[PDB]
Amino acid sequence: HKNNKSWMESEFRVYSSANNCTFEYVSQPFLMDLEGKQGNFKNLREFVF
Amino acid sequence: EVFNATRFASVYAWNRKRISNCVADYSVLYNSASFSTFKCYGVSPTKL
Repeated sequence: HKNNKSWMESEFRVYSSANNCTFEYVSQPFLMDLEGKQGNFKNLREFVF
Repeated sequence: EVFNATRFASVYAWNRKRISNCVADYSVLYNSASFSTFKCYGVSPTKL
């Protein structure tokens, strides 16, 4: 975006529509990072579902 | 919100809000003096 001459929040190219939302939540505005850095991997994240 | 909302609907096009994942303290409703009508069917306020 030109407004900050950098990345910004942008349209959800994820879904067309979302009918009948049975559940919703937010909690944290959690801060996983975005910058185009080119060093080695410094952050390991692991999840189980 | 619902019991203080600034716009209630026209009855032919009634609003619905869905209540989920929360503590329903119905006491703030059932012993309010404000309501002209209050009654429940299949459930008593002494239990909900």
